[PDB]
Amino acid sequence: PPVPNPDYEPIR
Amino acid sequence: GSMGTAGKWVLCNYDFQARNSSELSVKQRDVLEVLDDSRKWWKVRDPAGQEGYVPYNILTPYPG
Repeated sequence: PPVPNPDYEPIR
Repeated sequence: GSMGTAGKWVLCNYDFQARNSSELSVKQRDVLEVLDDSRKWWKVRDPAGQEGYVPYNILTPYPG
């Protein structure tokens, strides 16, 4: 099950 | 031109595609330079010169 919980401080 | 260490080498177990500017497009059996490893998504760089985030699930600690 790849693509875990969303990461903080994005590049957008 | 390698001035000093900061991360390590990690192999891709699986393939992925960059669906946004925050992320990258990588394939299984490739190795990438990590830069940050403190969360669910690691900051790495492709051998072509591109930086962004990839899921730690597809990354594995490569012995070099």
